[PDB]
Amino acid sequence: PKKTSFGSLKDEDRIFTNLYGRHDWRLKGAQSRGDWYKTKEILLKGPDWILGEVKTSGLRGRGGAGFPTGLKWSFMNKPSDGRPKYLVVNADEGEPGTCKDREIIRHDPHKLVEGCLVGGRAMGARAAYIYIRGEFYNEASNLQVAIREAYEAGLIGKNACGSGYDFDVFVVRGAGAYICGEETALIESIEGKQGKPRLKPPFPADVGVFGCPTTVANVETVAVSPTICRRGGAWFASFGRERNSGTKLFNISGHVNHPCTVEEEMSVPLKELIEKHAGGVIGGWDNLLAVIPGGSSTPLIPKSVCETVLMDFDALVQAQTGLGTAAVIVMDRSTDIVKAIARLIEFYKHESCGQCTPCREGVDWMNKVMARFVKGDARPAEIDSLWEISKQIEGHTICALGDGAAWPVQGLIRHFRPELEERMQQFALQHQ
Amino acid sequence: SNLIEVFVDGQSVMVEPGTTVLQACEKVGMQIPRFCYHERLSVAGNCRMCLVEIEKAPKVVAACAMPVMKGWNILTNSEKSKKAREGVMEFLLANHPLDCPICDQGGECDLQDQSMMFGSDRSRFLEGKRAVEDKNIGPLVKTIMTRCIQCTRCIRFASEIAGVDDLGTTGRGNDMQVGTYIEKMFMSELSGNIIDICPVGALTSKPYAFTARPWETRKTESIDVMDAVGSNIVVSTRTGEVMRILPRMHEDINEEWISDKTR
Amino acid sequence: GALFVHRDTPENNPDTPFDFTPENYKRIEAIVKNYPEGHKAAAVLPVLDLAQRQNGWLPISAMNKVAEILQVPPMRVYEVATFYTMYNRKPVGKYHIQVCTTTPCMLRNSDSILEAIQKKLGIKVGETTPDKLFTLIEVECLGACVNAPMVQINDNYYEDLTPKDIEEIIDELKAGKIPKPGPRSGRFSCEPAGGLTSLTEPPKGPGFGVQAGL
Amino acid sequence: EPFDNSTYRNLQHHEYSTYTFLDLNVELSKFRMPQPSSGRQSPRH
Ligand SMILES: Cc1cc2nc3c(=O)[nH]c(=O)nc-3n(C[C@H](O)[C@H](O)[C@H](O)COP(=O)(O)O)c2cc1C
Ligand code: SF4
Ligand code: SF4
Ligand code: SF4
Ligand code: FES
Ligand code: FES
Ligand SMILES: [K+]
Repeated sequence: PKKTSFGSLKDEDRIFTNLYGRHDWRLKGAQSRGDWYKTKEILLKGPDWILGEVKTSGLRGRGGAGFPTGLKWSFMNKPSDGRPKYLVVNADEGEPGTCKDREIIRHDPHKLVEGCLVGGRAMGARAAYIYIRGEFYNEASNLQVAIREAYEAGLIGKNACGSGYDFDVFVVRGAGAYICGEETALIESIEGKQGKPRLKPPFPADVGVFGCPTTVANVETVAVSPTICRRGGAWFASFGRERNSGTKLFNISGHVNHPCTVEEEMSVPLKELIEKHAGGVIGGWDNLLAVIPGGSSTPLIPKSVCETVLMDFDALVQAQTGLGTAAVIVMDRSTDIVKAIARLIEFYKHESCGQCTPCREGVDWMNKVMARFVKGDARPAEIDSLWEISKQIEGHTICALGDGAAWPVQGLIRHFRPELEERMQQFALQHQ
Repeated sequence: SNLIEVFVDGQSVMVEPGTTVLQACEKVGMQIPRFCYHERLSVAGNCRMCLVEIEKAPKVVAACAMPVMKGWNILTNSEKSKKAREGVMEFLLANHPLDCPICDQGGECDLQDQSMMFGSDRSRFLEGKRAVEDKNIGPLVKTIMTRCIQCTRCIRFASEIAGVDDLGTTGRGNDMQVGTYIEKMFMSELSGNIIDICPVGALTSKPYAFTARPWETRKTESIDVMDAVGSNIVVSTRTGEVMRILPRMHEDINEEWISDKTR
Repeated sequence: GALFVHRDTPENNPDTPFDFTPENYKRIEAIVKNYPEGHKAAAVLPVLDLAQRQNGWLPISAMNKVAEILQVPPMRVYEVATFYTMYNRKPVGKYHIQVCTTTPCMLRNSDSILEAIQKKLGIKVGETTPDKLFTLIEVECLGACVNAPMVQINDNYYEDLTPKDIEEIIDELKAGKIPKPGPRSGRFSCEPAGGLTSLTEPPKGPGFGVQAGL
Repeated sequence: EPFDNSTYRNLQHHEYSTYTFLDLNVELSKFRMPQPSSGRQSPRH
């Protein structure tokens, strides 16, 4: 029936077999693992079949989105109007804590390119636009020698795997901006213009890069696709829970003994995750003061909720936060949470593309007022003003960077108002 | 035919498919306050003053670029819509410099008028504002770029209307500055019209610079004679003296623009 | 700093001698053919980056040359040059230290590594060395936060550092030799510091439980 | 034969030139396909 507990994912069941670079990341090791198996049959089975199994597996957005891959990829099943349908894969990973895409792409790029081939066959896409964050130079260099090897083997290109589907991959650099992780900002960046997100509609589905029908995806999202297609949706549906199913490549960092990134089955309580893999938070479980879940965009969670809540989108929503990209960052007692959120929102201010008014102005306003808070120069009233400003930012931005910068402030206020109050009281007392 | 019925805060109207929400509201008479959308220019959804509440919809949508759909009663006067307008303008009007007595846009600033109509009456900005150095772009347009709101109207006018694509943006974040990077010379025949597309006094008329507060000048309609086009214009005259010439809307002669030679 | 307003200088002026090698033009052709025709300005990102790859710091003449190569208006090149990160519009030393200071990276006293950089070079945040070798600036979360506070020079990451580990690499670059791009305390890619909590078994075999006639 | 579970072989990324991206992108150019045509050679035409 229902799996009573989740955790200790089977080693052979881990999708990223070379996550730690223990295997040949080129074609030979990839085929030894099982990459590029039964591709011919996968393309022959058809986009309808691939879309059926992607629904059966039931992948919520692995790139911190949450939207099911089923309907998102079904948006590219309408007959072609003549414009060249494309597939796009996002690999920005500028999010504080995001390290899984870089690791997989420098260790298992062949699985990624096989996800692009199979996915694009499902998508009706002419080729893939695999966009790599410009800081990851050697990672892109590795993925593209892998791509060249695949082209030599004939797996990707004209008549891919002897199927007639003329899919291709284009390796795209990016001159560096976290806003480029946003799907429409990604469209704009790869279009040679600024990395400013566009307003939807027109959705990325009908109108994408160069106006052609496209669809974005995360590196992990498409990378897990070929393995689950070969195995079937049952493998992914078995692990994890309902809705939030399968596996997610968790990243662990912060004040832990072993700040590692590991693959583990889905919907696992944090209590096991930090202790068994990361060697526990430095100073024991008692020393743990707070934990931010996947992505700094998701509000931080006090230790009173992390030990019980599982790592699944719905449960983190119940935990007044989000699952994000499984970038669990832990802060111990010695950490100054106020200054940590200070540096975090300073990063957000540095990353704002400035298009829409709410982000461009409110994030800077938050930076200044909250730095004053960190120092302690404030009256107890300004906490409510900061909360209201966080509400103002939310929902009025073209892209979700505004929401992702407003949420940490909301979490900080809600979970540590008295710490702020005592900080500012000490500031009032020290000066006379 | 294809006319789809769309309600606005109640009463319904017949709307052509593909029409933006703000045009549907204009069909009745109530107008979304805006800073980024000009009727004869491309849309950008940038000012976020075009936000409005869709009935039974979680988040507000931008009326500037929103293809209206079936039904969709547009709650123009909803409390959430008013709150969204209030917050968006509070963000707009934070780094705006204290130049209203010294800025020629005074009295016809648009931003001032929206503040009077849909805006707060007190400032909670407890920090220092932002200042941007001026970039000279001619003896024809006064440039105070610290007053700009990055509504991108000037850039789109340069790209589509004038065709001289030299007016752009630089940087990112709150330090984004709209200008020309290089000290370039924007000398198209339609440059002066940027004075009338800039909602704020960021770009003004140098020859007329602080000659009359525009709440005094009487306006008399007439026709330009510098060219055989005969563009409809309005002469702004105070105290028996001509101050400036502004374009009049005709849609058949000059749209709402005139040449710098005419202006 | 980082002013987004160019000014006419003897070093950075429209006159400034900039061009591309024939190999650079071959690379630019490769960049162009990657993208569909009609929409060719989309290739403005790599080619201008290619300019960096042959010049590092990019003069205004470099932007104008890229604009004339790609048949794109010059300010459309200026916008992408001044809106994205890197793309150094001012001359910098050949080596370019970038230490992340974001919250996940800062938690393990990244400021200790920052002050160690400062004391080793004597320069502060921003300014390059008097000998024009290194450039002390900070960066956001570049994507290696899972490791210990780490730095990137040019195109070489180094992970799992310590205020001590940076000294050796710094005087290695100062001595000319290149350090090995990788973590400085075990942990090849991202494994647990204690050991291998997972991926500890031989990998899956081709044909693992597939539905045969899938 | 013995699979070493504690070794790294992603070492060729160490000895990568500053042009390595385009150095094999140019070679990969051969294994490609005609790009679709938008008609006009420029959006300004
Ligand atoms: C500011 C911002 C940054 C983002 N960065 C990333 C990113 O680095 N990687 C990513 O996969 N998605 C990122 N996203 C989410 C994308 O917009 C998009 O929803 C996602 O790539 C879809 O992933 P999926 O196909 O796995 O659902 C970002 C979104 C925003 C608003
Ligand atoms: S929130 Fe608005 S201003 Fe900020 S990056 Fe997104 S689109 Fe740009
Ligand atoms: S443009 Fe600025 S300074 Fe001038 S009246 Fe308007 S708000 Fe005041
Ligand atoms: S200079 Fe004027 S027209 Fe241009 S973006 Fe700023 S406010 Fe708008
Ligand atoms: S009209 Fe909504 S932002 Fe310009
Ligand atoms: S925190 Fe330093 S790279 Fe993410
Ligand atoms: K004006």
